[PDB]
Amino acid sequence: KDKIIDNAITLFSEKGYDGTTLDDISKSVNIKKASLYYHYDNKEEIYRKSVENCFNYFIDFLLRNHNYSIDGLYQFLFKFIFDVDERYIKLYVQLSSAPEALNSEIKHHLQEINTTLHDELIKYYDPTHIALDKEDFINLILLFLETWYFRASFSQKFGIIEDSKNRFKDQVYSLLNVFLK
Amino acid sequence: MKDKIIDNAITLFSEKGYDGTTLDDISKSVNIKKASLYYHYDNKEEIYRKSVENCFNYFIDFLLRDDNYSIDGLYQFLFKFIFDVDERYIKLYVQLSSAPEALNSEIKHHLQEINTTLHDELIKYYDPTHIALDKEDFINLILLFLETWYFRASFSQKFGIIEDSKNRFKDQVYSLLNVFL
Repeated sequence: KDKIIDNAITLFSEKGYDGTTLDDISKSVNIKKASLYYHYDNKEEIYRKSVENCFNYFIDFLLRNHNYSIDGLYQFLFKFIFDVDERYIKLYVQLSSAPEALNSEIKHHLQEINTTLHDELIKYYDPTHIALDKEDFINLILLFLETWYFRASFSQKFGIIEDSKNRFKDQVYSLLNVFLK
Repeated sequence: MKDKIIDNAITLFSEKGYDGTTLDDISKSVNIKKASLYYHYDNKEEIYRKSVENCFNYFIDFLLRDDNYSIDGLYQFLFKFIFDVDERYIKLYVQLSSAPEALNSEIKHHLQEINTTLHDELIKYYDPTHIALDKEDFINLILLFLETWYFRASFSQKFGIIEDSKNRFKDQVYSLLNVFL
């Protein structure tokens, strides 16, 4: 079942909600399509559980700090760009065309990650090392994060992701460095 | 009739995405029988292709065509991008990352064209006299604002209130542009 959702996230990320079939999902974990009907009523429910998994993945990733120094902020950005799994970024970006029935549930997940992010980011704010007010600091970092979702999904589809990760990291450090004390 | 088919297709694709839109959805939106549709396009992929070419032309035209390149003109360029760009187009653009593989090459070339056009136009606002930042940092800051807006507008048109997203983002951009310049 963890196997089913694991594989579904991969398929939904590549084919989309509408382009993925129950046959695909069942063929992927090697079970009969009929067997999916015990735990799920339809493809929409499997999609709903994949999105939930996606949000939990980002929240845990954001909260994972094995250092809230400036060195830790640079590391935090480095991990987001290089280590966030491409399939989760693609699934996240495709939420903008999700079935309307899920609108309110996704909206609830979006509020939640917006909150966790804001609370985590403020912990890196240190006026002694950053020449920016708290508000602009947080908004700046959110621009970096959101723009990576955009760049990563295009680069992976139309370009060379390894090249984009290195380039984007250099660009973001360069802008942030403008305010480093 | 082609213009009406494309305009309505753009609305449908932006809301439902490519795989979720059907020719019946399209013919119904434009009040024609499917038969009139095949007279103009051979299949859904060709209609999507034309909708995408229309989209790139819309953004290029927006860039090439107030001819004030002062800092004040840069704030106005950003305000217009945020307030005057059709949300359907932004969403169609962000969704190119899930386009059908047969359009990969065409879309990759369109992206190369727009990135070059954007770069050539943004450089016109770069005046070392009035701008402290190095040219690359300046161009990169503006691209972060534009790309973050595609991301935020695509989600706000679906899950939130777009007027409020436009206002809030513009305020954030003005604030950062202020401390950076």
